[PDB]
Amino acid sequence: LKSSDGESFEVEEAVALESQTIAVPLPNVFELILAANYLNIKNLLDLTCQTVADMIKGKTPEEIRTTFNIKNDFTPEEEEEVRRENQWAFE
Amino acid sequence: SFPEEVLEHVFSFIQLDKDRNSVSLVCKSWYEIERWCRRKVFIGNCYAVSPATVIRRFPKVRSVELKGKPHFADFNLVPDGWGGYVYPWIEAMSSSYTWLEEIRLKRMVVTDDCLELIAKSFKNFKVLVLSSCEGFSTDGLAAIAATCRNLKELDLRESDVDDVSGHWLSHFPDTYTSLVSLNISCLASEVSFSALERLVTRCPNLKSLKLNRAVPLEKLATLLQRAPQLEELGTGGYTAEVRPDVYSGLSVALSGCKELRCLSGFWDAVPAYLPAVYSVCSRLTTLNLSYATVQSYDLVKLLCQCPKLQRLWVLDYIEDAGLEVLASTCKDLRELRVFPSEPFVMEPNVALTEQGLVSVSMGCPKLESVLYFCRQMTNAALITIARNRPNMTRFRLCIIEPKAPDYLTLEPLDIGFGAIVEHCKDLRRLSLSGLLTDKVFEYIGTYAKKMEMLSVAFAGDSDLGMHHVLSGCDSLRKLEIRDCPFGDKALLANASKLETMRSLWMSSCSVSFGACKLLGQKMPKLNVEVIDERGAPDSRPESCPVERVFIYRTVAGPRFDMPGFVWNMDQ
Ligand SMILES: O=P(O)(O)O[C@H]1[C@H](OP(=O)(O)O)[C@@H](OP(=O)(O)O)[C@H](OP(=O)(O)O)[C@@H](OP(=O)(O)O)[C@H]1OP(=O)(O)O
Ligand SMILES: O=C(O)Cc1c[nH]c2ccccc12
Repeated sequence: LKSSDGESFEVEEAVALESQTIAVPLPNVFELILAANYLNIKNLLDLTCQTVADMIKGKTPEEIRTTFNIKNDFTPEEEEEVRRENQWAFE
Repeated sequence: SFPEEVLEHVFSFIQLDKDRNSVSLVCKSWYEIERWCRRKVFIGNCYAVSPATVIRRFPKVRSVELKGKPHFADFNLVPDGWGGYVYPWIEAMSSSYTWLEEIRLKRMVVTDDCLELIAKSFKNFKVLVLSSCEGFSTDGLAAIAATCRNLKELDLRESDVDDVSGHWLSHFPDTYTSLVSLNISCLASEVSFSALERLVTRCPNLKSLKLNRAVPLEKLATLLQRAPQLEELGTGGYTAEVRPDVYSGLSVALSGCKELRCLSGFWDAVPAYLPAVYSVCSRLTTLNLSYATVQSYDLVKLLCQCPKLQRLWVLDYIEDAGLEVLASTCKDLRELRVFPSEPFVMEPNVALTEQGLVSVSMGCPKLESVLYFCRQMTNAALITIARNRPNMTRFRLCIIEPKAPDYLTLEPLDIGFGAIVEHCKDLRRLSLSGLLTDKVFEYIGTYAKKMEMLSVAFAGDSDLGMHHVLSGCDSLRKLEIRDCPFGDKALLANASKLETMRSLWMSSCSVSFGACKLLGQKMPKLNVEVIDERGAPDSRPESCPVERVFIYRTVAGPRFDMPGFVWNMDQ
């Protein structure tokens, strides 16, 4: 297995077939998550994704976007309409 | 911060409604990914939103839950025909949610047409819960049994079914084996016993079986031998000639059910046959002895065997002496409901008082949910309960006589309930009774900051009492009130509070038609519904109190299926 920075890695068939992608140049290897996904390693992807989901659960919109560095692209009215529907109808 | 594939996968791990709603509001992108992978939708008020809105926002739903009539419908205070029709929901979904798996309805009107449409549109249909629904018959049950090849749950709890005939069950075909949970306890019509026995036998994943009274005690052992993997059993009838061979067949069959945790049914229960249930006792976590009119010592014999019990529903036949035993033996008890035998008799038929609830509060450190029907109460007993159980989350106390004061001091129960809301900081539900002035509500407004649900009957002096509640109760979602001297003033003074709540119900109070009109004018996002069976509210002076008013926020606007005795106040 060759990485994106020209480096070379010695693994066995067992370890290497855990990647459905591999199953060798890997020019694309939160960075972990991108790696699980690109290499199609199912458990690692589950494990990384559940970890990220935990960073979300129980948090408000503002904090979720605080932690992941996301900016609010809802106009005030849009955010009003969605929160109201969310709360009046779906909660 | 990831490709769309990754976020969707992150979201699969988020199934709570509230967390899903928070993610939908982090940005337009998350809004989009989350709409499309949302599996379940909970609609606590079916008139709060239209089917079309739900279906277009959340196109891939496999599970929906809907609730119709408000709670006071259980107390017969919502006239027939009011609404809660699920048909439009199922029609909209019929063409959109081809892959739908679960429908859970509570207090809706469900008709045989609904059931046939469900059966025929949803091939992967697995779960039908009809909780306190009405409008359908065993014919509609027949359509589900014949057609839903994948069905895993048919749960009919407390529904009113038109009991045309018990033949519907024999429409499950012989190829059908997927049943996990069957609750036919509300059905009066006798099912074919051999059809039932053949169904239990061919269904290896059956985990919950709740029978009707028409399955007699002598047939129970036969079914149990066919389902030794059962975790919940609701018995049929529990009466028979007292015979060794009958008692021992039952004993062996039940003790062959090693996974049994929950027992219910017990209609017509004879004390001689209760012991068959004893081998199961030590692992039981739920016991529902509500239909069993056996006496206190008999209940005590059973309850001594139940160290793991977490939930008890009993009749007041338990008495205080029984509750004292419960408090000793059942250290893991989380929930106690004690129902009245003879509620239409004012003098006590049983020795069940405040002291039974006091014992339980002292002895059961995990007790957090109470429904208790008794005839007398004191402020002293309520204060002791609140001090012992600061962990209480649901406290529902019904003193049979309206407006009964503390029986030792003759004072209102303001102070005792004040102590409950003061000491139980995570109290999310309260219902009140006994003599109560505006002062209790002042305590409630001041302390009950976590309370989500409040039921009130025959209580308070003036609008200041309702005002305290609307003004102070930060987490309020449902307020239901009957027969209280609460009128126009608190309702209009606190109008915008009502947009933070699921609903407000008031019946037999002093809310005038004029107030109702005004509130409808002021608050167009509210449906303000006058429910009055005396004819047009116009034919009486504006100042005249309406029979009932039901108020609820909605994004759908005035509803399309009001009957002749219901008026919406929107302009
Ligand atoms: O969360 P809500 O929509 O306010 O529903 C509540 C909640 O039931 P859910 O399990 O559907 O959340 C109560 O349950 P608990 O929190 O006490 O476990 C339940 O009370 P019961 O335990 O008596 O079933 C009550 O039902 P009800 O009002 O008939 O007593 C019901 O409120 P709804 O009346 O709005 O369904
Ligand atoms: O909560 C219950 O079911 C019992 C109860 C106690 N006080 C009440 C006032 C109004 C409606 C119901 C109740």
